[PDB]
Amino acid sequence: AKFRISLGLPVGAVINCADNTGAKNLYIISVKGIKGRLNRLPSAGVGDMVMATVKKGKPELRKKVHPAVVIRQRKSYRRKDGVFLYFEDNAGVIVNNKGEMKGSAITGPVAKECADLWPRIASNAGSIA
Amino acid sequence: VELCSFSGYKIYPGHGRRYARIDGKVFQFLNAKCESAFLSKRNPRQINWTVLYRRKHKKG
Amino acid sequence: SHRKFSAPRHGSLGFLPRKRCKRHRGKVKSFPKDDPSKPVHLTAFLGYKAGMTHIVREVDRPGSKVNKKEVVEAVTVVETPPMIVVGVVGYVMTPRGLRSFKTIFAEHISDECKRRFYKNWYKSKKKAFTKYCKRWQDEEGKKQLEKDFSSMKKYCQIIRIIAHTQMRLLPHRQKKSHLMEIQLNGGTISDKVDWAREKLEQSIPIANVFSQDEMIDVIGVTKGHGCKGVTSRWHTKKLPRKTHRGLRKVACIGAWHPARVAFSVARAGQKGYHHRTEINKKIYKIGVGYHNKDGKLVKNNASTDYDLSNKSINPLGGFVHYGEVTNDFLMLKGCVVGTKKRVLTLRKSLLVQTSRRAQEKIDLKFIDTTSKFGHGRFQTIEEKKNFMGPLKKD
RNA sequence: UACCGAUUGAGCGGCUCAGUGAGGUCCUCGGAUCGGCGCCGAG
RNA sequence: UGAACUAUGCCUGGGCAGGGCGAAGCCAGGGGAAACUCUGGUGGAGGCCCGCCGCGGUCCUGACGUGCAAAUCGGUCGUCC
RNA sequence: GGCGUGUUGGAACAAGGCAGAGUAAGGGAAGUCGGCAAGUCAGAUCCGUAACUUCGGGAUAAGGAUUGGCUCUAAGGGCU
RNA sequence: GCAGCCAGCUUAGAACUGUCGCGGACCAGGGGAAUCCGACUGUU
RNA sequence: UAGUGACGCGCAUGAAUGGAUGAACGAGAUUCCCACUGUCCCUACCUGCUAUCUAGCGAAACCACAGCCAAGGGAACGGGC
RNA sequence: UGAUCCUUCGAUGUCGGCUCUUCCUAUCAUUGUGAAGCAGAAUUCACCAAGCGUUGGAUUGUUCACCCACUAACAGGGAACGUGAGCUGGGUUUAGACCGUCGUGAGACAGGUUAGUUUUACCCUACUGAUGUGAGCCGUUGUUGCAAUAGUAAUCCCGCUCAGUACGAGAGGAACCGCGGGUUCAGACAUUUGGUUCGUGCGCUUGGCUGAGGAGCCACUGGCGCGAAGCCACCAUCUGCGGGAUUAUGACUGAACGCCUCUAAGUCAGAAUCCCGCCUAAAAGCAACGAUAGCGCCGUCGGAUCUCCGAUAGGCC
RNA sequence: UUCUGGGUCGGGGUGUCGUGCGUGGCAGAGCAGCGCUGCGAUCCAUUGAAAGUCAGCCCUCGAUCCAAGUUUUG
Ligand SMILES: [Mg+2]
Ligand SMILES: [Mg+2]
Ligand SMILES: [Mg+2]
Ligand SMILES: [Mg+2]
Ligand SMILES: [Mg+2]
Ligand SMILES: [Mg+2]
Ligand SMILES: [Mg+2]
Ligand SMILES: [Mg+2]
Ligand SMILES: [Mg+2]
Ligand SMILES: [Mg+2]
Ligand SMILES: [Mg+2]
Ligand SMILES: [Mg+2]
Ligand SMILES: [Mg+2]
Ligand SMILES: [Mg+2]
Ligand SMILES: [Mg+2]
Ligand SMILES: [Mg+2]
Ligand SMILES: [Mg+2]
Ligand SMILES: [Mg+2]
Ligand SMILES: [Mg+2]
Ligand SMILES: [Mg+2]
Ligand SMILES: [Mg+2]
Ligand SMILES: [Mg+2]
Ligand SMILES: [Mg+2]
Ligand SMILES: [Mg+2]
Ligand SMILES: [Mg+2]
Ligand SMILES: [Mg+2]
Ligand SMILES: [Mg+2]
Ligand SMILES: [Mg+2]
Ligand SMILES: [Mg+2]
Ligand SMILES: [Mg+2]
Ligand SMILES: [Mg+2]
Ligand SMILES: [Mg+2]
Ligand SMILES: [Mg+2]
Ligand SMILES: [Mg+2]
Ligand SMILES: [Mg+2]
Ligand SMILES: [Mg+2]
Ligand SMILES: [Mg+2]
Ligand SMILES: [Mg+2]
Ligand SMILES: [Mg+2]
Ligand SMILES: [Mg+2]
Ligand SMILES: [Mg+2]
Ligand SMILES: [Mg+2]
Ligand SMILES: [Mg+2]
Ligand SMILES: [Mg+2]
Ligand SMILES: [Mg+2]
Ligand SMILES: [Mg+2]
Ligand SMILES: [Mg+2]
Ligand SMILES: [Mg+2]
Ligand SMILES: [Mg+2]
Ligand SMILES: [Mg+2]
Ligand SMILES: [Mg+2]
Ligand SMILES: [Mg+2]
Ligand SMILES: [Mg+2]
Ligand SMILES: [Mg+2]
Ligand SMILES: [Mg+2]
Ligand SMILES: [Mg+2]
Ligand SMILES: [Mg+2]
Ligand SMILES: [Mg+2]
Ligand SMILES: [Mg+2]
Repeated sequence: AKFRISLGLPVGAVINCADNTGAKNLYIISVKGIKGRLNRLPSAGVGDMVMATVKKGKPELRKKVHPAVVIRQRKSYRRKDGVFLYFEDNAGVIVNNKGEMKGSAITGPVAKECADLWPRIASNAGSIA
Repeated sequence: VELCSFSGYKIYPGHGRRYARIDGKVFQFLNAKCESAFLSKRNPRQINWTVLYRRKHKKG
Repeated sequence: SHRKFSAPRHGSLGFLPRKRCKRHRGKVKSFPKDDPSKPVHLTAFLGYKAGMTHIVREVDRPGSKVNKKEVVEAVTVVETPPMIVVGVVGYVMTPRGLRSFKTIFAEHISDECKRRFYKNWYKSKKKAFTKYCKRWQDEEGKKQLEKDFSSMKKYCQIIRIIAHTQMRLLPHRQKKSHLMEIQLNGGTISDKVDWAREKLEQSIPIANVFSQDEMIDVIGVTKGHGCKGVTSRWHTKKLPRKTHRGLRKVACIGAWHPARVAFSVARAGQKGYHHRTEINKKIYKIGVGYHNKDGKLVKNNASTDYDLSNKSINPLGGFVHYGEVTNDFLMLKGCVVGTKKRVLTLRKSLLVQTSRRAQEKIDLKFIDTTSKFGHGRFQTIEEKKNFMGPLKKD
């Protein structure tokens, strides 16, 4: 399915929250699907589901663990058509363990590598690019 | 085949580096020189070697 | 005393020792198994790494997320001028391996091929094969020559041909041709000696050995980097900053017992310039060299069915540190070992190519010819002058 | 039932410092174009 | 037998950029029924602040560690009326 | 004013060191006993400065804006 | 009551101007909220 | 298992063997936050001086003899048997 | 963990971590299986089996714990309780100092706390790479090769499909083939993207210097922006593989033992194992072939002379 | 080691940077003298100019030189 992209969001990366859930930041604590290496930090790209905690936002969200999905990143990744695309910010949306988002709208664009894996996120994306 | 958003040059499907912003505007750049000047908020119509400069000053 | 956390070993022990190859040219250590049902054909070829570029093609991969869509894949240009078969050697099977039975060379051997026989060619009376070439004219020599061919058809099981490259048709400073034995895996020993006897002192193009969208093996010597530390040679983790007496080292090179350093412990030494054999390199395009069709130079070997341009495989300013490819080239997917202008040993696959990726028919849609000597932004000089207009040099 | 209380409090809400800033107006320009017919006009 | 190092004391000498905060004292102007207060300026006190020389010697547990040196070097750093 | 680079020259520019407090995409202490290390800040001008306090301070608190070049304007003196 | 002449060096304001860059090198405090101990400066 | 605020039959706190508090100060010990960064993910590249090679010059530590291993036994972990 | 005190007190550097290699299996996962109180799914027991993998963090100096997540699984260990001329000194374990308890006291604590020099390799091996090497000979020299032996490498996962199917009353819920990707690792590589730039390449710029312009220099690379070539990054890209004998196990024929029986004789299938191939190295191992500077041949049984070095004492039946 | 070949320059290509010096301007906040003239950062044109570009880029298109001689081997 998804081809390998350049990962640029290791653990401990505070990315912006790009939905109307009330959260502003997403402190990535781990990434789904990462087996592991002796010292390698679990990194994530766009379209990867991560476990994140909110650092700034509503009190009912900033002390728990939330499954998030990265939709934008500043690390330029290469697509199969030889295009290196990067965004001006690292963004993510809070979702469930099955892909359903908690919010209803998404500010800013959403990477195509994220909209194709998560159709529930692509429906709330104002611009898929 | 795209055109550079800063220099106006023609970008081929293997070169370049496109850059999408939060406001939904996607910009293609030929190389890092056009990209670095774009992020520096440089005016292409004042950069002497760009297409927008040669069109503004009617050099062609 | 077991290591605290598990971690795989750094590097492979199957590429030991990490020494300089005693042989600059790539060596075929295993030719494809003989199939007598096929016609007599070559199983290897010598090429020269010109440089890399990227192409554009529509992938036909049912089930993939990129099917029916264009991609940009990196390719390597391997200039392969036709090789001249100047000899033939027969091997007899022995309970201690193959053995060179007898070798027969052609009558006329090119000067560039004779340079291989010498270390100081400029001050040597070029007398190599001067008493040997008289066998093809003397009556006693031709009779003994007929017996040597009939002896190879009778006492040999593996027939190889000695062919050299045409260094005269290459941008290299080197004039020494590269000799090589190319095993014939076609049919009967009598058919392979007859085929080799006919092809003596004749050229063999790259299009007659390899075919389109065929996965071949590339043998050659990698690029040398001199003596490199254990952090670059084996990619061991760099020690912390406050480490006294060096942080680019391996901390523990072995336990107390055994009271010796093991061969599997990563040490510092020569990195690069090793013999390697990479397989499954698909040929994306078998180019055609420069030729005069009707008195005009034909250099359209980079035009595709969708470009219809008049550009050659050479980028603007030629390949960096190599030159220009005026001969037949071979476009291989991805990268291959060696520096620029490095002699590459191409070889057919030992395996069966039946996978979806192996038998995939490639149809290039665009070949990039922008200058690799910087950030080239023009495919041809014609569009560089059309886009920029007249300069002050005009 | 109120008060004190670490939490370096906080869901909660108003005017504002400094940034960034859509959108419109205006201005300086731009001149795709069609009516004359190779210059005045609209744009 | 030693205070030519060092510890303390005594006698007679020598020495310590440029800035900062800015106290008493003083001047003038406002507010008040008066008690008196407020503002500006002046003034230049201090085991006061930054900091150069000097005197010290925090960290890097840096360099060095058969050294330049039987204790040194570099940056950093303490103090500097 | 002094001097030949501090008890030697020449040729190379591998590893590994020491130093340049070299630089480094994306992340930003996940490193480590520990932000060790050096990175940030920095001058000046104009604004704005809390908790607490022995009322002295804290304080350059914190947080902002400005800074070039050129051509002018205005004000700040002395003397007969 | 000033006219003439002479003398600097600062300060403020404005236009214009270059790639918004300008203490451009050099020089040159990271900050905040708390705990413990010793008041401080000094000394070892 | 840290820090802070509480709780106190406190193994074994306590009032000039001073208790409690505390602004300012600290190259003191500790915790957190922002900013910041190659500390790390994950290393790479460049420079100087070295190492290296060369001309000249030219030490020292150390040394029973020496110097490939496995097992065995042995003063219970050989290099020699 | 003790017990012992055999080795070491003219010293074997002392906890942990970091780093790195290999090994053991008492197998967590993965491969092939047997068993169930195995319907499916999940799980448990057991067998061949150490090939391969076994993580990122919070707290503590910690081994050990505990928790957060991730994961096929996050199995347990050894190698002087691996590993300090490898590191780091946080801890313990000098001298400074504080507290508590104890002591009349000097002081003690197996209690807590803070600050506290981690020296040397150029020697021999081992290993890593780099020259060279059979001192005897018609050998010298070159090309193309063969090859003993040694190394050895790939790994695991997910999605689609099968299929909402088998199975089940339902709830739930697989698998083989096939397809598309990814994890870890290995070997490369620079077209592209990104990093580096003392090509000191070009622009700009601070202070100063040559009277100024122009052109430049200086400040141990003045600074800044961009930056070629090189080198380089799972931070870009490419590639990673086939057989044989068999293990566990399930069977065939078939006695012993009129039946039965996978075993006794004889057979079959059979794996992340093993061996090999592929791949890397190339030997006091070797082949073919080229060219061989007055130097060398058959002379036919060369004749006649001086020197060394083996044996052997009819046989290649 | 002269049928030639190998260097050094030059040219071209390529790429890098970014529009050189000079000159002109009825561009220039202005200001100072007598519309003229002087001073004046910047601006425009010449001018995608100038500069440098293999030393490990590419191609010769020309120019001008160069050809020796260390040791040893049956
Ligand atoms: Mg670690
Ligand atoms: Mg050639
Ligand atoms: Mg150290
Ligand atoms: Mg290039
Ligand atoms: Mg004294
Ligand atoms: Mg200070
Ligand atoms: Mg000082
Ligand atoms: Mg001093
Ligand atoms: Mg010091
Ligand atoms: Mg200190
Ligand atoms: Mg420290
Ligand atoms: Mg030290
Ligand atoms: Mg040393
Ligand atoms: Mg000198
Ligand atoms: Mg001296
Ligand atoms: Mg180095
Ligand atoms: Mg360094
Ligand atoms: Mg630095
Ligand atoms: Mg970085
Ligand atoms: Mg930590
Ligand atoms: Mg850690
Ligand atoms: Mg520090
Ligand atoms: Mg404060
Ligand atoms: Mg308290
Ligand atoms: Mg004190
Ligand atoms: Mg006190
Ligand atoms: Mg003090
Ligand atoms: Mg913490
Ligand atoms: Mg407490
Ligand atoms: Mg008491
Ligand atoms: Mg009392
Ligand atoms: Mg007491
Ligand atoms: Mg202190
Ligand atoms: Mg011994
Ligand atoms: Mg006894
Ligand atoms: Mg010792
Ligand atoms: Mg001893
Ligand atoms: Mg020892
Ligand atoms: Mg077992
Ligand atoms: Mg059981
Ligand atoms: Mg033990
Ligand atoms: Mg130990
Ligand atoms: Mg050791
Ligand atoms: Mg040590
Ligand atoms: Mg230790
Ligand atoms: Mg300590
Ligand atoms: Mg002590
Ligand atoms: Mg301590
Ligand atoms: Mg200390
Ligand atoms: Mg680049
Ligand atoms: Mg200047
Ligand atoms: Mg000048
Ligand atoms: Mg100086
Ligand atoms: Mg400097
Ligand atoms: Mg740069
Ligand atoms: Mg089999
Ligand atoms: Mg059986
Ligand atoms: Mg069988
Ligand atoms: Mg050259």
